[PDB]
Amino acid sequence: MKKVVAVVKLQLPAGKATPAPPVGPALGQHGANIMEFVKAFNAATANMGDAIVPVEITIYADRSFTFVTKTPPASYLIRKAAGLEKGAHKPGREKVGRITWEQVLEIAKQKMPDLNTTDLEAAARMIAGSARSMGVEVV
Amino acid sequence: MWVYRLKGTLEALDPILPGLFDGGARGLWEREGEVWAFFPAPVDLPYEGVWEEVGDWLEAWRRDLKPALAPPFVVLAPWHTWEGAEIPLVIEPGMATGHHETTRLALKALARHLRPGDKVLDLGTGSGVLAIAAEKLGGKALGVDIDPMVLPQAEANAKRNGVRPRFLEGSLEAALPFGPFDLLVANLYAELHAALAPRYREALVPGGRALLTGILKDRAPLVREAMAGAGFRPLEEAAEGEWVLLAYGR
Repeated sequence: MKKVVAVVKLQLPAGKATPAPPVGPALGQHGANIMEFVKAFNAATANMGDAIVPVEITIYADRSFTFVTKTPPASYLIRKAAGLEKGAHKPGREKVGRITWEQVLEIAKQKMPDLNTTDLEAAARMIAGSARSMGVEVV
Repeated sequence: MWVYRLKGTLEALDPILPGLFDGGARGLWEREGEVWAFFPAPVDLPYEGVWEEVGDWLEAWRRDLKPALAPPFVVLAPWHTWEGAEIPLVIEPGMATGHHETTRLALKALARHLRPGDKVLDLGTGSGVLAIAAEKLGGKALGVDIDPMVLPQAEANAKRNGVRPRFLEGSLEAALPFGPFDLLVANLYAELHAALAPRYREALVPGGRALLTGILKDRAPLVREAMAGAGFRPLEEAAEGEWVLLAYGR
Protein backbone atom coordinates (compact mmCIF):
# COMPACT_ATOMS: atom_id res chain seq x y z
CA MET A 1 0.00 0.00 0.00
CA LYS A 2 2.55 2.54 -1.35
CA LYS A 3 3.04 2.56 -5.16
CA VAL A 4 6.49 1.47 -6.47
CA VAL A 5 7.71 3.31 -9.58
CA ALA A 6 11.29 1.92 -9.71
CA VAL A 7 13.38 -1.01 -8.56
CA VAL A 8 16.96 0.21 -9.26
CA LYS A 9 19.70 -2.44 -9.23
CA LEU A 10 23.19 -1.14 -8.44
CA GLN A 11 26.61 -2.47 -7.36
CA LEU A 12 28.54 -0.30 -4.88
CA PRO A 13 31.64 -0.48 -2.61
CA ALA A 14 31.01 -0.78 1.16
CA GLY A 15 30.96 2.62 2.88
CA LYS A 16 32.18 4.43 -0.26
CA ALA A 17 29.02 5.71 -1.97
CA THR A 18 28.80 9.35 -3.09
CA PRO A 19 26.25 11.59 -4.96
CA ALA A 20 28.38 10.90 -8.07
CA PRO A 21 27.27 8.31 -10.75
CA PRO A 22 25.86 5.62 -10.77
CA VAL A 23 23.95 7.02 -7.72
CA GLY A 24 23.15 10.53 -9.01
CA PRO A 25 21.51 9.50 -12.30
CA ALA A 26 20.01 6.31 -10.82
CA LEU A 27 18.11 8.09 -8.02
CA GLY A 28 17.84 11.66 -9.42
CA GLN A 29 15.70 10.33 -12.23
CA HIS A 30 12.92 9.30 -9.85
CA GLY A 31 13.26 12.25 -7.44
CA ALA A 32 14.83 10.13 -4.67
CA ASN A 33 16.75 11.96 -1.96
CA ILE A 34 20.37 11.49 -3.03
CA MET A 35 22.31 12.73 0.01
CA GLU A 36 19.80 10.66 2.04
CA PHE A 37 20.68 7.41 0.22
CA VAL A 38 24.45 8.07 0.33
CA LYS A 39 24.28 8.58 4.13
CA ALA A 40 21.96 5.55 4.68
CA PHE A 41 23.81 3.28 2.27
CA ASN A 42 27.17 4.05 3.88
CA ALA A 43 26.05 3.44 7.45
CA ALA A 44 24.33 0.15 6.38
CA THR A 45 27.54 -1.17 4.77
CA ALA A 46 29.95 0.04 7.49
CA ASN A 47 30.16 -3.44 9.09
CA MET A 48 31.50 -5.03 5.91
CA GLY A 49 34.41 -3.22 4.25
CA ASP A 50 35.81 -2.83 0.75
CA ALA A 51 33.31 -5.53 -0.23
CA ILE A 52 31.40 -4.97 -3.41
CA VAL A 53 27.75 -4.73 -2.37
CA PRO A 54 24.72 -5.18 -4.72
CA VAL A 55 21.82 -3.02 -3.61
CA GLU A 56 18.21 -2.69 -4.69
CA ILE A 57 16.44 0.61 -4.35
CA THR A 58 12.66 0.54 -4.28
CA ILE A 59 11.45 4.05 -5.12
CA TYR A 60 7.85 4.98 -4.44
CA ALA A 61 5.26 7.37 -5.98
CA ASP A 62 5.75 9.81 -3.08
CA ARG A 63 9.55 9.78 -3.93
CA SER A 64 10.30 7.74 -0.80
CA PHE A 65 12.70 4.85 -1.14
CA THR A 66 13.74 1.72 0.69
CA PHE A 67 16.71 -0.44 -0.27
CA VAL A 68 17.86 -4.00 0.31
CA THR A 69 21.50 -4.84 0.67
CA LYS A 70 22.94 -8.03 -0.88
CA THR A 71 25.46 -10.68 -0.34
CA PRO A 72 27.78 -9.85 -2.54
CA PRO A 73 29.04 -11.39 -5.88
CA ALA A 74 29.99 -15.07 -5.66
CA SER A 75 33.12 -14.16 -7.63
CA TYR A 76 34.27 -11.60 -5.04
CA LEU A 77 33.88 -14.19 -2.25
CA ILE A 78 35.76 -16.85 -4.25
CA ARG A 79 38.86 -14.70 -4.76
CA LYS A 80 38.70 -13.85 -1.04
CA ALA A 81 40.77 -17.05 -1.03
CA ALA A 82 43.47 -16.00 -3.54
CA GLY A 83 42.94 -12.30 -4.38
CA LEU A 84 46.11 -11.59 -6.38
CA GLU A 85 45.83 -8.75 -8.97
CA LYS A 86 43.28 -8.32 -11.81
CA GLY A 87 40.96 -11.20 -12.80
CA ALA A 88 40.52 -12.93 -16.17
CA HIS A 89 39.12 -11.54 -19.45
CA LYS A 90 35.96 -11.80 -21.62
CA PRO A 91 36.57 -15.05 -23.56
CA GLY A 92 38.34 -16.78 -20.62
CA ARG A 93 42.08 -17.42 -21.01
CA GLU A 94 43.83 -16.12 -17.85
CA LYS A 95 45.28 -17.56 -14.61
CA VAL A 96 45.20 -16.11 -11.05
CA GLY A 97 45.36 -18.81 -8.30
CA ARG A 98 43.31 -21.76 -6.96
CA ILE A 99 41.45 -23.47 -4.06
CA THR A 100 39.62 -26.75 -3.15
CA TRP A 101 36.13 -28.18 -2.33
CA GLU A 102 35.95 -26.83 1.25
CA GLN A 103 35.35 -23.11 0.64
CA VAL A 104 31.77 -23.71 -0.56
CA LEU A 105 31.06 -25.53 2.75
CA GLU A 106 30.84 -22.02 4.30
CA ILE A 107 30.16 -19.47 1.52
CA ALA A 108 27.16 -21.17 -0.14
CA LYS A 109 25.10 -20.75 3.07
CA GLN A 110 25.94 -17.02 2.94
CA LYS A 111 24.96 -16.76 -0.74
CA MET A 112 21.81 -18.83 -0.13
CA PRO A 113 18.70 -16.57 -0.27
CA ASP A 114 19.79 -15.27 -3.72
CA LEU A 115 19.48 -17.96 -6.41
CA ASN A 116 16.82 -20.05 -4.67
CA THR A 117 17.80 -23.58 -3.55
CA THR A 118 16.23 -25.13 -0.40
CA ASP A 119 18.54 -28.18 -0.42
CA LEU A 120 22.27 -27.93 0.36
CA GLU A 121 23.05 -30.22 -2.62
CA ALA A 122 23.19 -27.87 -5.63
CA ALA A 123 24.91 -25.10 -3.62
CA ALA A 124 28.24 -26.90 -4.06
CA ARG A 125 28.07 -27.27 -7.86
CA MET A 126 27.32 -23.59 -8.62
CA ILE A 127 30.38 -22.21 -6.76
CA ALA A 128 32.60 -24.94 -8.26
CA GLY A 129 31.01 -23.92 -11.59
CA SER A 130 31.76 -20.25 -10.90
CA ALA A 131 35.45 -20.91 -10.12
CA ARG A 132 36.23 -21.09 -13.86
CA SER A 133 35.70 -17.67 -15.49
CA MET A 134 38.48 -16.04 -13.41
CA GLY A 135 41.10 -18.85 -13.48
CA VAL A 136 40.36 -20.87 -10.32
CA GLU A 137 40.57 -24.63 -9.55
CA VAL A 138 38.82 -27.18 -7.30
CA VAL A 139 40.17 -30.65 -6.40
CA MET B 1 34.25 10.73 -15.38
CA TRP B 2 33.36 8.20 -18.09
CA VAL B 3 30.58 5.54 -18.26
CA TYR B 4 31.21 2.00 -19.57
CA ARG B 5 28.37 -0.06 -21.15
CA LEU B 6 28.34 -3.89 -20.95
CA LYS B 7 26.68 -6.67 -22.97
CA GLY B 8 24.56 -8.20 -20.15
CA THR B 9 23.18 -8.11 -16.58
CA LEU B 10 24.48 -8.02 -12.96
CA GLU B 11 23.90 -11.84 -12.79
CA ALA B 12 24.87 -12.85 -16.30
CA LEU B 13 28.24 -10.99 -16.07
CA ASP B 14 28.69 -11.86 -12.34
CA PRO B 15 32.30 -13.30 -12.73
CA ILE B 16 33.73 -10.44 -14.88
CA LEU B 17 32.61 -7.97 -12.18
CA PRO B 18 35.60 -8.13 -9.76
CA GLY B 19 37.95 -7.24 -12.66
CA LEU B 20 36.04 -3.96 -13.01
CA PHE B 21 36.91 -2.75 -9.48
CA ASP B 22 40.53 -3.51 -10.34
CA GLY B 23 40.03 -1.02 -13.18
CA GLY B 24 39.20 1.70 -10.65
CA ALA B 25 35.41 1.80 -11.08
CA ARG B 26 33.37 3.58 -8.43
CA GLY B 27 30.00 1.91 -9.17
CA LEU B 28 27.92 -0.35 -11.40
CA TRP B 29 24.38 0.28 -12.70
CA GLU B 30 21.87 -2.04 -14.44
CA ARG B 31 19.71 -0.74 -17.31
CA GLU B 32 17.00 -2.25 -19.63
CA GLY B 33 19.69 -4.88 -20.36
CA GLU B 34 22.99 -3.12 -19.90
CA VAL B 35 25.57 -2.70 -17.12
CA TRP B 36 26.97 0.83 -16.87
CA ALA B 37 30.33 1.05 -15.09
CA PHE B 38 31.63 4.51 -14.07
CA PHE B 39 35.31 5.44 -13.68
CA PRO B 40 37.59 8.33 -12.61
CA ALA B 41 40.13 7.22 -15.28
CA PRO B 42 39.83 5.10 -18.48
CA VAL B 43 42.03 2.02 -18.97
CA ASP B 44 42.17 -0.93 -21.40
CA LEU B 45 39.42 -3.29 -20.17
CA PRO B 46 39.33 -6.52 -22.26
CA TYR B 47 35.51 -6.89 -22.39
CA GLU B 48 35.25 -4.70 -25.53
CA GLY B 49 32.23 -2.54 -24.51
CA VAL B 50 31.91 1.18 -25.31
CA TRP B 51 32.97 4.42 -23.54
CA GLU B 52 30.91 7.65 -23.09
CA GLU B 53 31.36 11.26 -21.83
CA VAL B 54 30.75 13.06 -18.49
CA GLY B 55 27.61 15.05 -19.43
CA ASP B 56 22.05 17.60 -14.23
CA TRP B 57 21.72 15.68 -10.91
CA LEU B 58 24.07 17.90 -8.82
CA GLU B 59 22.08 21.15 -9.16
CA ALA B 60 18.58 19.69 -8.65
CA TRP B 61 19.88 19.40 -5.07
CA ARG B 62 21.75 22.73 -4.63
CA ARG B 63 18.88 24.82 -6.04
CA ASP B 64 15.87 23.17 -4.38
CA LEU B 65 17.76 23.75 -1.02
CA LYS B 66 15.53 25.10 1.74
CA PRO B 67 17.04 26.33 5.01
CA ALA B 68 17.18 23.54 7.55
CA LEU B 69 15.74 24.32 10.97
CA ALA B 70 17.43 22.85 14.03
CA PRO B 71 16.40 25.11 16.96
CA PRO B 72 18.19 27.23 18.12
CA PHE B 73 19.91 27.23 14.71
CA VAL B 74 19.01 27.53 11.08
CA VAL B 75 21.49 26.28 8.55
CA LEU B 76 21.71 28.42 5.47
CA ALA B 77 23.55 28.40 2.17
CA PRO B 78 25.72 31.39 1.35
CA TRP B 79 22.85 32.62 -0.88
CA HIS B 80 19.99 32.38 1.67
CA THR B 81 19.00 34.94 4.29
CA TRP B 82 16.88 34.63 7.42
CA GLU B 83 14.14 36.61 9.12
CA GLY B 84 13.88 34.72 12.45
CA ALA B 85 15.60 34.75 15.83
CA GLU B 86 17.45 31.51 15.09
CA ILE B 87 21.25 31.44 15.13
CA PRO B 88 22.29 31.32 11.48
CA LEU B 89 24.91 28.80 10.43
CA VAL B 90 26.18 29.61 6.87
CA ILE B 91 27.68 26.52 5.20
CA GLU B 92 28.88 26.19 1.61
CA PRO B 93 27.08 23.00 0.44
CA GLY B 94 29.15 20.11 -1.10
CA MET B 95 31.47 17.74 0.89
CA ALA B 96 28.95 17.10 3.74
CA THR B 97 25.62 20.50 5.36
CA GLY B 98 22.58 20.93 7.59
CA HIS B 99 19.75 19.00 5.99
CA HIS B 100 20.38 15.56 7.36
CA GLU B 101 18.74 14.18 10.44
CA THR B 102 22.07 13.36 12.06
CA THR B 103 23.42 16.91 11.87
CA ARG B 104 20.12 18.25 13.23
CA LEU B 105 20.09 15.84 16.18
CA ALA B 106 23.71 16.82 17.03
CA LEU B 107 23.00 20.59 16.68
CA LYS B 108 19.99 20.38 19.02
CA ALA B 109 22.02 18.21 21.40
CA LEU B 110 24.88 20.83 21.45
CA ALA B 111 22.33 23.44 22.58
CA ARG B 112 21.13 21.28 25.48
CA HIS B 113 24.59 20.20 26.74
CA LEU B 114 27.21 22.84 25.85
CA ARG B 115 28.24 25.45 28.40
CA PRO B 116 29.87 28.73 27.43
CA GLY B 117 33.65 28.19 27.84
CA ASP B 118 33.55 24.41 27.29
CA LYS B 119 36.34 22.75 25.24
CA VAL B 120 34.68 20.81 22.37
CA LEU B 121 36.03 18.03 20.18
CA ASP B 122 34.19 17.59 16.90
CA LEU B 123 35.25 14.31 15.42
CA GLY B 124 34.89 13.80 11.61
CA THR B 125 34.26 17.52 11.17
CA GLY B 126 33.61 17.52 7.34
CA SER B 127 32.07 20.98 6.70
CA GLY B 128 32.91 22.18 10.27
CA VAL B 129 29.20 22.74 10.93
CA LEU B 130 29.23 21.30 14.50
CA ALA B 131 32.56 22.91 15.46
CA ILE B 132 31.12 26.19 14.20
CA ALA B 133 27.77 25.66 15.92
CA ALA B 134 29.71 25.00 19.17
CA GLU B 135 31.65 28.28 18.81
CA LYS B 136 28.34 30.15 18.27
CA LEU B 137 27.25 28.64 21.60
CA GLY B 138 30.44 29.97 23.36
CA GLY B 139 32.44 26.69 23.17
CA LYS B 140 36.10 26.41 22.29
CA ALA B 141 36.18 23.98 19.41
CA LEU B 142 38.65 21.71 17.65
CA GLY B 143 37.30 19.91 14.59
CA VAL B 144 39.33 16.95 13.20
CA ASP B 145 38.93 15.02 10.00
CA ILE B 146 41.08 12.17 8.66
CA ASP B 147 40.53 13.68 5.17
CA PRO B 148 42.74 16.81 4.96
CA MET B 149 40.90 17.89 1.75
CA VAL B 150 37.86 19.13 3.71
CA LEU B 151 39.96 21.36 5.98
CA PRO B 152 40.12 24.48 3.75
CA GLN B 153 36.34 24.52 3.28
CA ALA B 154 35.83 24.03 7.02
CA GLU B 155 38.02 27.18 7.46
CA ALA B 156 36.05 29.08 4.82
CA ASN B 157 32.79 28.03 6.52
CA ALA B 158 34.17 29.30 9.87
CA LYS B 159 35.20 32.67 8.44
CA ARG B 160 31.73 33.30 6.91
CA ASN B 161 30.34 32.67 10.38
CA GLY B 162 32.60 35.04 12.30
CA VAL B 163 34.09 32.25 14.48
CA ARG B 164 37.43 30.54 14.93
CA PRO B 165 37.49 26.88 15.69
CA ARG B 166 40.71 25.08 15.29
CA PHE B 167 40.68 22.48 12.53
CA LEU B 168 43.26 19.75 12.23
CA GLU B 169 43.93 16.63 10.15
CA GLY B 170 43.67 13.39 12.22
CA SER B 171 41.32 11.59 14.68
CA LEU B 172 41.39 11.27 18.49
CA GLU B 173 45.08 10.89 18.78
CA ALA B 174 45.84 14.16 16.98
CA ALA B 175 43.32 15.96 19.32
CA LEU B 176 44.94 14.61 22.48
CA PRO B 177 47.62 17.41 22.92
CA PHE B 178 44.73 19.98 22.71
CA GLY B 179 42.62 18.29 25.35
CA PRO B 180 41.23 16.93 27.54
CA PHE B 181 37.76 18.12 26.50
CA ASP B 182 34.48 18.90 28.33
CA LEU B 183 32.38 17.67 25.42
CA LEU B 184 32.92 15.38 22.47
CA VAL B 185 30.54 15.45 19.47
CA ALA B 186 30.99 12.82 16.73
CA ASN B 187 28.97 12.05 13.59
CA LEU B 188 30.22 8.60 12.72
CA TYR B 189 29.07 5.01 12.08
CA ALA B 190 27.91 2.85 14.99
CA GLU B 191 30.89 0.49 14.39
CA LEU B 192 33.37 3.33 14.66
CA HIS B 193 31.71 4.67 17.82
CA ALA B 194 31.90 1.18 19.31
CA ALA B 195 35.62 0.81 18.45
CA LEU B 196 36.51 4.25 19.77
CA ALA B 197 34.62 4.11 23.07
CA PRO B 198 37.72 3.57 25.33
CA ARG B 199 39.55 6.42 23.60
CA TYR B 200 36.50 8.67 24.00
CA ARG B 201 36.82 8.20 27.81
CA GLU B 202 40.54 9.15 27.41
CA ALA B 203 39.66 12.39 25.51
CA LEU B 204 37.26 13.73 28.17
CA VAL B 205 37.74 15.29 31.57
CA PRO B 206 36.00 13.59 34.55
CA GLY B 207 32.30 14.53 34.24
CA GLY B 208 32.79 15.19 30.48
CA ARG B 209 30.18 14.19 27.88
CA ALA B 210 29.97 12.43 24.49
CA LEU B 211 27.29 13.18 21.91
CA LEU B 212 27.23 10.54 19.32
CA THR B 213 25.29 10.48 16.09
CA GLY B 214 25.52 8.92 12.63
CA ILE B 215 23.88 5.91 14.30
CA LEU B 216 21.12 3.85 12.64
CA LYS B 217 18.23 2.83 15.04
CA ASP B 218 19.00 -0.89 14.43
CA ARG B 219 22.76 -0.42 15.15
CA ALA B 220 22.45 1.53 18.42
CA PRO B 221 22.84 -1.56 20.73
CA LEU B 222 26.45 -1.89 19.45
CA VAL B 223 27.17 1.61 20.75
CA ARG B 224 25.28 1.24 24.07
CA GLU B 225 27.22 -1.96 24.96
CA ALA B 226 30.56 -0.40 23.98
CA MET B 227 29.91 2.85 25.87
CA ALA B 228 28.78 1.11 29.09
CA GLY B 229 31.84 -1.11 28.73
CA ALA B 230 34.08 1.94 28.60
CA GLY B 231 32.63 3.26 31.91
CA PHE B 232 30.13 5.80 30.54
CA ARG B 233 26.65 6.40 31.93
CA PRO B 234 23.61 7.09 29.66
CA LEU B 235 22.14 10.61 29.71
CA GLU B 236 19.45 10.43 27.02
CA GLU B 237 18.67 9.38 23.48
CA ALA B 238 16.98 11.37 20.71
CA ALA B 239 15.72 9.97 17.42
CA GLU B 240 14.59 11.15 13.98
CA GLY B 241 13.73 8.87 11.05
CA GLU B 242 16.12 5.94 10.85
CA TRP B 243 18.71 7.79 13.01
CA VAL B 244 19.45 8.15 16.79
CA LEU B 245 21.65 10.39 18.93
CA LEU B 246 23.16 8.85 22.06
CA ALA B 247 24.45 11.01 24.95
CA TYR B 248 26.86 9.84 27.69
CA GLY B 249 28.63 11.09 30.77
CA ARG B 250 32.01 9.88 32.01
